[PDB]
This record gives sequence, C-alpha cells and structure tokens, in this order.
Amino acid sequence: AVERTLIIVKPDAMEKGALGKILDRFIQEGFQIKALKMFRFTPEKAGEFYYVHRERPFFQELVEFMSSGPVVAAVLEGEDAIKRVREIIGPTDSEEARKVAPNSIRAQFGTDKGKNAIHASDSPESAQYEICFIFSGLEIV
Amino acid sequence: AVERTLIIVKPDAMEKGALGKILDRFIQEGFQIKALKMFRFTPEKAGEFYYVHRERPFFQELVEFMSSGPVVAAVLEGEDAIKRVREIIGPTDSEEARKVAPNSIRAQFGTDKGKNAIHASDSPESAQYEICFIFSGLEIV
Amino acid sequence: AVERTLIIVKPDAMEKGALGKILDRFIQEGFQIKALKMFRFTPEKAGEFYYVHRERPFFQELVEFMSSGPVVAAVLEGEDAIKRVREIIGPTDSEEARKVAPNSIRAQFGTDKGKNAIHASDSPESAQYEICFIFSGLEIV
Amino acid sequence: AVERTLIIVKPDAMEKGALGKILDRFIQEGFQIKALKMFRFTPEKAGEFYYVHRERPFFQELVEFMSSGPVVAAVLEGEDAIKRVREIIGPTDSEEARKVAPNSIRAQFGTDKGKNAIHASDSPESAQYEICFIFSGLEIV
Repeated sequence: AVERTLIIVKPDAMEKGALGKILDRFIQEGFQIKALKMFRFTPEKAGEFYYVHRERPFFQELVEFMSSGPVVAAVLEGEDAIKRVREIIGPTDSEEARKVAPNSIRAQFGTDKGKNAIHASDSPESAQYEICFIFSGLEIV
Repeated sequence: AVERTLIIVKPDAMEKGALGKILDRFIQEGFQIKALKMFRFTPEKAGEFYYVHRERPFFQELVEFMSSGPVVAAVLEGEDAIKRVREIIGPTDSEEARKVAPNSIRAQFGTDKGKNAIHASDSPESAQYEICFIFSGLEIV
Repeated sequence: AVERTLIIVKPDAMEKGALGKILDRFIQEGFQIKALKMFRFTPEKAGEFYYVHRERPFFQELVEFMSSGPVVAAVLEGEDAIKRVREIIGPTDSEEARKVAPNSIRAQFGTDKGKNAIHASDSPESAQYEICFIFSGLEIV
Repeated sequence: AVERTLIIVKPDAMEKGALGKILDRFIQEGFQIKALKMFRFTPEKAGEFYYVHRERPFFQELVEFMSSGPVVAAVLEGEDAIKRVREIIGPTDSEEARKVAPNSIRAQFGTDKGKNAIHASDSPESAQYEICFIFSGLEIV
C-alpha cells in the first residue's frame, strides 16, 4: 500500500552539499515529498526522537552528532515507501554500504558508521512516531 | 495516569475575548500547558481534523465555522487529563451546559450547539491523533 | 496609528500560572492578539534575540534565564500599541513597579529585576525586529 | 558583502520533480541554505506576500497560481547573494530565458511567463520583507 516514511539528512551530508542530490534521488525513485523543513535538534529533542536507543552504547554520540548542526527532514510518500526507502539508503555503516550496496545513499554520501548521511524510519511503528515527532498534520501538504 | 489532551478555543470564544480566561481556568484546574499556538485552519485542514465526522449532518457547518477565523490550540497535561478536560468544558450544547453543568467552560462562554466556545479531544485515540494534527514533538516544550 | 508589538511571558510568570491572566489583561486593555505561541529559546537564540544587550553586564544572566524554560510570545495590535504596552507592563524592576505603577503587569506578577514576568518591545525598531525574530508573516492571523 | 535572499520553488517546478535539482544548483553555486520548508500559501497570504504587485494586471493570476499547490521556500546566504541569485534564475519569461540565458533556472525548469519555476527576491528591501514573511528568526539555523 501507499505509505509515509521519514528521512533526515544528517549534518555530515548537509555540510557536504548533498541535500539537493539526496532529495533528487527520492524524487527520481518516485516518492512524493509531503513535508520538508530545515531545523536543529536540541540535545534533549534528539534524545527523545531516538528514545528507543537510550540504553545503547552509541546513544550519547548519536544524540550529540544529531544535535551538532542543522538537519533537513522530509516526509516521503509512495507505494511500500517504508521498506523501499530503507533499502535505498543502505546499510548503516557507510563503508560497508560501498561494499554491498554501491548505489545506496549511504554508499554515495556517507562517510562511516556515525557520519552516515541520512536517517530513515525503520518500521511502520517508528515511521508513525518519527513523522509526528517532526511534523504536525498542519505541515503535511 | 498522566495524560495529554488537546483543546481548541473556537472563533466565537476568541471574538468574545475569552482566550485568557479559558487558559486561566485550565491553569487553575491544575493542568500544565505543554504546547500553545494561534493559527487558522484552512477548510481542507479543518475537514481532515474532523474526518471522523465527515458523514455527519453538521459536518460542513463545523468545517466552515472552524475555518472562519483564527483559533488557539493547547496541549494540556495532567492526571486523567482527557476525561477531566471533557468534564470541565461540559455538554456540547452550550444552553444545555448552563442547565446541567453551570460551572463548565461551555456554560460560561458558549452560545449554542455550533458556537460552543471550545473543542476538547473525546478519547485517548482522538487525543493522540488531534495533538499530532496540530503540534509536532518539536513544539511540545 | 495602529501598531504591532511583541510580548513574551517569561519563565517566572509561566511557573506562577499567570499566563491566562496576563493574556486576559491585554485583551481587556483592547488589544488584538495577532500571533501566539509557546516555545523555548535555545541559549544561542536568546542571545540573538537580545543582541543589542550583548555588551551589557546583565546579558549572560538574561540569556540563561530566558532559555531556562518555555516562554509564550504574542503579537499585540492596537492604536499606539508599542508605548501603551510598555506602560501596561511597567518599570523593569518589579519591586519599583509596585511602588510607582501598582496596577502594572510587573507589579502584579513580577518578583524582582531579573524575574520580572514579561518582556515587551522597547521601540518601533525593536518591535519590528523582535516580531520577525519569533513569528513569520505566515504565523500572523 | 554576505547577504541573505529568499527563493520559492513554484508549483510547476514542484510538480515536475525539479526541487532537488534546483536546490543542488544553489548549493553548487556556493550558497548556504539557512532555512527551508514546504508549505502552502492561502490566497490571502500569497496576496500579502506579493502586495507590491496588487495593482498589476497579472496579480490575480499570480496569487491564484502561487496558492494552487505546495511550494518550497529557502533562505540562501552568500557573498552578493541577492544579485547573484537574481541572475542565476534568469528572465521572468521562461521561453525568453531559454533564448538569452540558457543555463538559468527558468530556462531549465520554467515553462512560460506564469509557470516560471521559481521566485527570488528582487532587492535588499524586498529580500528583508520576503524572508520575514516566510521564516521567523527561530527558523533560520
């Protein structure tokens, strides 16, 4: 079915001037952009956005990185969007993405495990939480 | 348990200059205001906000009224907030509110069934949907 | 002439549960509320908002205080709003406000010079800058 | 000097899937994106945004077009940004842009005079007004 999912272009990709190319990729893959904005997570907000990872070892590093500069979020809509977007971005380790998924966003724009260019919702459950975390219904147009 | 619910101060109450008194009431009742903003529904957004009522006979009138001028929404937080807030606002017919719940917001500020001063989420399910419709997680502070 | 000015209800007044009463005062004084929202200044944004004071001795305390909790901003519109609102809020030292302007907002709700309940734009120039700092044209309704 | 200017990607360009490529162009030209969002002008807001054109013959058509669908606004920052961005987008008639400025945004993505892909601020004065119209200081990051 037609689904919505959330992506966030991370500060590493922002700084590399990859934003336009990344959005273009999703457009070329056939997704409609239903919401879009640049903003900055406070550490507290990044922490809440990533609450499911609180007890993971990478958590503090992730929260700091995701609040270290401006990011851009977008709601993408399309057939089977959650699964397809997940596949389009590729493995979370950018270097591994270059090895096993060379045409993935992370392969193309990611640097390593932490600076891996982009975030996308993992599941229907997380897409619902993440989309509402960033965008109200008023912002989806 | 501690809950969150949504209220919307409608254009009739806005025009009566009731906004301050209405917020004050919820503050005196012990709720924390977690989000607040003045905005204007487009007819399309009002219709989406009230989608559960789309097949009801009052729908078009409701949509038109709720898009006829600026409104103010707030997220209220407190123990059993969803049902307590319903009770504080009173019966949806303002005249009936004066008869059976004379201390209610609708008895005090409402005119009739259409101009009834204020909206509040009806259930936990509707609260979840309505809060996200108006406010993102980024707007809850 | 009809003018617009900005007020911000500070964390001390928020915590005292004064928000509703303060908005009500401006409503009773005859102002139209043209924009309204609860948000939280980051330290950096508070500093930018108060940039004219950057070299003043109270700056760091002001920036820290105004970023220590959520605040509520409003755009108020009316004849001579800028000076009338200044007069309604009273002297910046709340204790002095009680001595020389006992009916002022700061006399009623303010504690001292730092916790003084409320901010209002100082001049037409600062009003223009402050309104744009907090609200876009899209948020004025 | 370093300046800020506003662009808006219009509904024609949005529908052609040009958003990513258009932002990429500005990134490659060396501009920093300081604010970004998708939204929809109401006809009233489009009319206020374009107030300087109220008495022009194209006004109603422009207002209707610019409120006919979602658009994306961005604040661009860079050396001499206002003049450079104005030149990058090219003549307002897209067909003429193809004739005299073939590498311009309007030549590349514009259709005709009305559907001409993009808007950019014309002057320092209009840039200031247009930026504040769309984005608050809180949204510039």
